[PDB]
Amino acid sequence: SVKEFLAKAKEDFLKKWENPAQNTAHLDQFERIKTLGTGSFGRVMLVKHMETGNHYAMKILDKQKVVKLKQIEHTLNEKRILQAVNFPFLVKLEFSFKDNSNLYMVMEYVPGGEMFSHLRRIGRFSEPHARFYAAQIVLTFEYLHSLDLIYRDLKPENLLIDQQGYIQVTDFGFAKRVKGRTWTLCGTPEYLAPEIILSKGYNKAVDWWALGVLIYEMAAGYPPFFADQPIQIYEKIVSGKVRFPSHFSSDLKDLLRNLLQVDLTKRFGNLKNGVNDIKNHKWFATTDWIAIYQRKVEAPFIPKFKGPGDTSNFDDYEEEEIRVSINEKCGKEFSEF
Amino acid sequence: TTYADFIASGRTGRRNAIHD
Ligand SMILES: O=S(=O)(NCCNCCOCc1ccc(Cl)cc1)c1cccc2cnccc12
Repeated sequence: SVKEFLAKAKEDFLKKWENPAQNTAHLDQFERIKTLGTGSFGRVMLVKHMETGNHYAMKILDKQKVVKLKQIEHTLNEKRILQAVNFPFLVKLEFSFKDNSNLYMVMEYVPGGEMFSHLRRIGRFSEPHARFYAAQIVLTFEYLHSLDLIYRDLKPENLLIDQQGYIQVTDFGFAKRVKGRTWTLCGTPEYLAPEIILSKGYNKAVDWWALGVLIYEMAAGYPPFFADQPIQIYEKIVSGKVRFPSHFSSDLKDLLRNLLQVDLTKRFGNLKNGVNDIKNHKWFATTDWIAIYQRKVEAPFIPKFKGPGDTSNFDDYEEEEIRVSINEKCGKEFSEF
Repeated sequence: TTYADFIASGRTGRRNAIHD
């Protein structure tokens, strides 16, 4: 059953959490091919591991830039959590290491691209299509939350589509192991729960709100709360008002009013019955939760495959040298990485 | 339409994470 599965998943996770893997490869073991994505303190590159011929997505973080952005603890969280978790819809961390200049997290390469790109191009997903993705997130959060993890950045940009059409969640940069409340203002404007915006202490219920935003966005093709500037978005989110498209089913709108619930005593996922209030909802009546977990449901969409190291599903970015200083930067800050 | 307003907005591309 669910409880028994989660019990053993916690045993598995706790062992790795308390004794993290460290220094399991070296930069010289990989050939760098192409940038897949770029960030404030790093980038993700497609690489080939020479010893296996396997392609991987290598996230390279500049330690100096991490420190300047005050993301030291968040980055330590990211790697410590990722090396410890294990779940079908989570991107796998294969190796990690560091050098004088950078941190490196080598993850599984998912050539299908971000959901974001397929969603924008297609316009919107059908309710069944959206439901299929949403199911995988429900299970993923059920797993993460059971380990006392909050994810804190759900969005189509962080959901990769694999060769079977299933989701791989990446971007654990704000993920945190926390029992009880936390306070950091983080996330993405469109997906922030009202309590994050209003500087209250919050808990895993913010991920359930973010699920409501994702389902809305997937099914509508645009988010429930949008504007040109973040401040305007935050005003809409705290106003207590949401409008649904004409084409949204009655069930869908009812699921969404219970997820996008400003009142915590009323938000689905947070209540006495926890995730089951979501799983047993009418919108999910057709969903076979075990068959989703087992990946025996046929996906509504399978990305075009043009080879194991093809990048056609990703945009192009300006390539930039990977520089490794002859002097160690930020040794003490990242000692445990 | 709402779709049109979104498409004409400045936030239809990839959205950056924020923090304090
Ligand atoms: O970065 S990815 O290309 N796609 C996820 C994008 N996340 C949303 C915004 O990312 C911008 C960004 C990119 C890199 C860094 Cl270090 C900061 C911000 C990626 C990351 C992790 C594993 C991957 C596996 N396969 C393909 C792409 C992968």
